[PDB]
Amino acid sequence: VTTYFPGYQDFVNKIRSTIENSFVGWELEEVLLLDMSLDDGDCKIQNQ
Amino acid sequence: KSPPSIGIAVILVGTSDEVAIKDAHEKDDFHHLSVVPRVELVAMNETDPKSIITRICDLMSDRKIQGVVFADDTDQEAIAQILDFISAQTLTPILGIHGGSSMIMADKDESSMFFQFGPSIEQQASVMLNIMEEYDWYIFSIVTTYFPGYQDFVNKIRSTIENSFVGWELEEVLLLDMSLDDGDCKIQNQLKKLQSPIILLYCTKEEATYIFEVANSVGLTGYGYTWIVPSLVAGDTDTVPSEFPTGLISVSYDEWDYGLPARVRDGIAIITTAASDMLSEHSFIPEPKSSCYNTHEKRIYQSNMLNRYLINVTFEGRDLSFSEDGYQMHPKLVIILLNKERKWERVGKWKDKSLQMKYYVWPRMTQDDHLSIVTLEEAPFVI
Amino acid sequence: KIVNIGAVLSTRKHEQMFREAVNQANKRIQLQATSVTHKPNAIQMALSVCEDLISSQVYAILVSHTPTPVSYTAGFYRIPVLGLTTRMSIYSDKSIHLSFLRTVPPYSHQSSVWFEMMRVYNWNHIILLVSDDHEGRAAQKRLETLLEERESKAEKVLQFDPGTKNVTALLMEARELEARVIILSASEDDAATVYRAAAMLDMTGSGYVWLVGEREISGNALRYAPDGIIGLQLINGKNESAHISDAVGVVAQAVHELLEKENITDPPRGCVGNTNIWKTGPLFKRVLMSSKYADGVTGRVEFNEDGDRKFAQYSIMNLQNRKLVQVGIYNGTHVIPNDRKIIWPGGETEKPRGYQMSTRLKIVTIHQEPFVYV
Amino acid sequence: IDLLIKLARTMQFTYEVHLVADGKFGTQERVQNSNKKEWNGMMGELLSG
Ligand SMILES: *[C@@H]1O[C@H](CO)[C@@H](O[C@@H]2O[C@H](CO)[C@@H](O[C@@H]3O[C@H](CO[C@H]4O[C@H](CO)[C@@H](O)[C@H](O[C@H]5O[C@H](CO)[C@@H](O)[C@H](O)[C@@H]5O)[C@@H]4O)[C@@H](O)[C@H](O[C@H]4O[C@H](CO)[C@@H](O)[C@H](O)[C@@H]4O)[C@@H]3O)[C@H](O)[C@H]2NC(C)=O)[C@H](O)[C@H]1NC(C)=O
Ligand SMILES: *[C@@H]1O[C@H](CO)[C@@H](O[C@@H]2O[C@H](CO)[C@@H](O[C@@H]3O[C@H](CO[C@H]4O[C@H](CO)[C@@H](O)[C@H](O)[C@@H]4O)[C@@H](O)[C@H](O)[C@@H]3O)[C@H](O)[C@H]2NC(C)=O)[C@H](O)[C@H]1NC(C)=O
Ligand SMILES: C[C@@H]([C@H](O)c1ccc(O)cc1)N1CCC(Cc2ccccc2)CC1
Ligand SMILES: *[C@@H]1O[C@H](CO)[C@@H](O)[C@H](O)[C@H]1NC(C)=O
Ligand SMILES: *[C@@H]1O[C@H](CO)[C@@H](O)[C@H](O)[C@H]1NC(C)=O
Ligand SMILES: *[C@@H]1O[C@H](CO)[C@@H](O)[C@H](O)[C@H]1NC(C)=O
Ligand SMILES: *[C@@H]1O[C@H](CO)[C@@H](O)[C@H](O)[C@H]1NC(C)=O
Ligand SMILES: [W+6]
Ligand SMILES: [W+6]
Ligand SMILES: [W+6]
Ligand SMILES: [W+6]
Repeated sequence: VTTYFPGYQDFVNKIRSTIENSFVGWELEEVLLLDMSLDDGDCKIQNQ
Repeated sequence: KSPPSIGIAVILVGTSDEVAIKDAHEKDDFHHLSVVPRVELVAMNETDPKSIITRICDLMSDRKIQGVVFADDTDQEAIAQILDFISAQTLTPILGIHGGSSMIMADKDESSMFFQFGPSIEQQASVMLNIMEEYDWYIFSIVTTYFPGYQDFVNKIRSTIENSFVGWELEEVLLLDMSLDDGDCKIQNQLKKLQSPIILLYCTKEEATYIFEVANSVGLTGYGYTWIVPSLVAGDTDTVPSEFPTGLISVSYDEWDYGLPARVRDGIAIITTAASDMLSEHSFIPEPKSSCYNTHEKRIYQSNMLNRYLINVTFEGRDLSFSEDGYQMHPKLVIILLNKERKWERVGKWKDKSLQMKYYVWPRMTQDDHLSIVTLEEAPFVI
Repeated sequence: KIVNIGAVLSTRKHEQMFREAVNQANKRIQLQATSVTHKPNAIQMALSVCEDLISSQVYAILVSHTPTPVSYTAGFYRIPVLGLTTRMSIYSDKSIHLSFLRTVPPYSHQSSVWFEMMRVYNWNHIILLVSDDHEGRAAQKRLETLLEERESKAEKVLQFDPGTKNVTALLMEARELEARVIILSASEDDAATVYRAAAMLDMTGSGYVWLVGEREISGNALRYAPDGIIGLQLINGKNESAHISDAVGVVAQAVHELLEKENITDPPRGCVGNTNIWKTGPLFKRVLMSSKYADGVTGRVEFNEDGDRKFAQYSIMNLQNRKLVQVGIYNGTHVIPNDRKIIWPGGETEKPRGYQMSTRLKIVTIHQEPFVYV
Repeated sequence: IDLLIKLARTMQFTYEVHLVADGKFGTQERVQNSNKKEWNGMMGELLSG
């Protein structure tokens, strides 16, 4: 789970490429992106 | 002295042709009954509990109202429930023939004598499943509220599915709570848990507007999603909410072929035939209560026997009989579809356990996600 | 800013109690008390609800001991009803009673104690006897729920037609089973009929345990109730005044929390010509359902998902020498046995074992080719 | 049968052997009305007492 805070792409990609090049049974089930620039009255964040 | 006259109060609410109604209820004089109906039409503006109770009780205090034929132009099931309550407390035969009073009410009172001119929830559900068979819509989900009858609905669907060799796929069953508010976005999530292309929605029209609104907010009202609803959802075909999705299939009453004066006449015929069948099997008729204030004292003197004669009325070659739960045994149903013009159009008919649809292939919008594919019979590739 | 609370109570005295509770709520927007007493019948009761209460725009209606017409009428508008003394399970059905809460638990929740009592005594095999009405079925469903929240099982469930005076068949149906622990749910007069038949059927002596609720040890049902029976009584369950006090505190708290919000509309006034629900009704209801009052006269008042009071406390009562004796209490989740010893229905004072295995076991088989030749 | 004799030998109990009222073993099926799950067969007799 990340927000739009700078770095989040570096983070997710670092994970994805550490995983990809490994002989280990890693399993990334979900990657969420949360928009903290909007209000959360539509409960989007909650549903994520 | 003389053939006894029973008091049948015909209550009409809203715009209604009293002339045509009285001309179709007094013309055909019936002499095949052991009793003659004394029809007395009464009008009423409001449909609140106090107004209905007061009007009916006063109608029973003034004249000897043996039966009460009720009709309205609204879409309030609460009317039918109130009528069931009155019919339970006063043990007075009440017939909801049109409007919200005709909207089905499940689990009526034990001593209720309130019958409705409408199909049962189980029967409507069965018709829905039959429609899903006619167009091979095997994969579907069900969304019901806490409205009385959701249990009977879902259980009917399940019972029909289990004992069938048809590959039914009941993905999700949602139980939306309308008793509380929806600020926690619970309903939104429940509806978001829907995956099926066909959704069976069971609730009130007022609730249906909200549910359709939320579903539209999620994205379940557009093309690729077909909603099917009972009668109490659509209701008045001349009143369509903006929240209702275009392509909404619904099972309703054949209001075109079954007019309001015909409904009044049939109800009067039911009460009269019941009274006659009782006066020829026990030689007496329950005395009409002239007060709603003393229905607790003369409770041991009042009976619930007319039901066994009200549940079984054959008139003019038509079987206008009811059921123990308080619904019509053999109702003439009509399958209507909401078009792009936001109007209800008859696209099917249900009669005598037979389903006759208008179109062979269901008219879906030829989008860029729908293709027509041809194949040739060749074993084992195409068997 | 004036928020009316309504109430249908037993007497003018309890009316004055309601009034004083409301006055106190004001002391502790300002509330005004409006109340009436019960009408002689359901129609007059509904009409009274409209003309006397809803006519004053009540946000809620307290109801004491047939609340049904009040629940229906108020629910028409989605005006919440707070039952002060009704325990019937039918008011827990959201389908029928849309906006009904109560400061007492329904009879059927006694099953939880029964369940805890089975834990309190390691009864793994039990016979259930229920009346074939709504309350009986509610109790059955609820106990089967408690039994199948932890693998526990019902050896049999018996149902009887209410008003049946000879229940010998059913009890003979219960004699044939192994389990000697017997649980009963029935009205007063039916409790009486079962107790009578049971005794005549000699099921009240050594070996048998009888576990029951409140209705089955009340009034006339006590006159013929066997000795050593274990039963329950809802603590404070009959003090209308206390429940009025607490209901008024909870409703005042809920009113103020509700008015802590925005876009609050007033409830409907007169009935005549009004057919739309109170728009703020479901939210006010949500507020009551989730209200919390820690310092209540009757203990800790909270509501569960059905709007039934939760965390109720029960006295566990034992009939000793035809006298009702308190042998314990049920708190929230745990049974507490007091210094007074339980005298069981049967021989000695030792806790019986409801698992008397029969010497004759009817073995069943089917004609199979290599195993069972017939 | 011999196995039942062995069980009766190990654990002392009197037995009243009988056959199934039908011809099946024990499978769950729907009721005639109200859709109620009811087992039919040997288990249908075992659950009914
Ligand atoms: C309270 O509850 C107790 C139960 O503990 C009651 O005792 C029970 O009473 C019933 C009724 O008398 C006893 O009867 C069993 O009844 C059936 C069916 O029929 C009876 O009812 C018929 C109408 O439905 C009626 O036509 C029958 O009469 C004809 O046939 C008999 C012969 O069967 C004949 O003698 C008559 O002259 C009639 O021609 C009959 O009255 C019956 O078939 C049962 O029988 C078999 O099994 C018994 C042994 O169980 C055996 O003795 C019989 O010969 C037969 O093989 C049986 O009689 C029932 O037995 C009673 N149960 C007990 C435990 O005593 C009690 O009456 C209730 N009292 C009150 C005040 O409520
Ligand atoms: C109503 O009276 C009840 C008395 O029967 C009260 O229940 C008791 O509450 C006390 C206080 O918490 C408990 O004592 C503590 O128990 C905890 C939990 O350990 C036990 O339970 C866990 C599972 O939750 C289990 O794994 C353990 O093996 C224990 O059995 C301990 O951690 C503490 O050290 C301490 O012992 C009692 O155990 C408990 N009694 C029973 C029978 O449950 C209840 O709190 C009262 N209610 C109110 C509102 O006061
Ligand atoms: C409980 C609701 C209803 O069942 C319901 C509505 C919406 C739901 O989502 C779920 C349920 N009713 C109860 C009875 C009320 C009528 C009434 C009033 C006074 C006397 C007799 C009868 C009208 C509304
Ligand atoms: C209400 O009823 C009265 C007579 O009963 C009628 O005059 C009046 O027009 C009605 N109200 C409306 C809005 O039509
Ligand atoms: C209904 O009426 C018909 C008319 O003859 C009769 O034959 C039938 O028995 C009636 N049904 C019941 C259940 O009484
Ligand atoms: C309520 O009644 C009970 C008696 O069972 C007792 O607590 C007292 O009499 C009353 N309590 C209050 C606070 O009035
Ligand atoms: C409350 O807000 C809603 C909009 O979501 C709307 O009904 C209106 O703005 C407010 N209601 C009233 C009665 O002002
Ligand atoms: W002040
Ligand atoms: W002040
Ligand atoms: W002040
Ligand atoms: W001031």
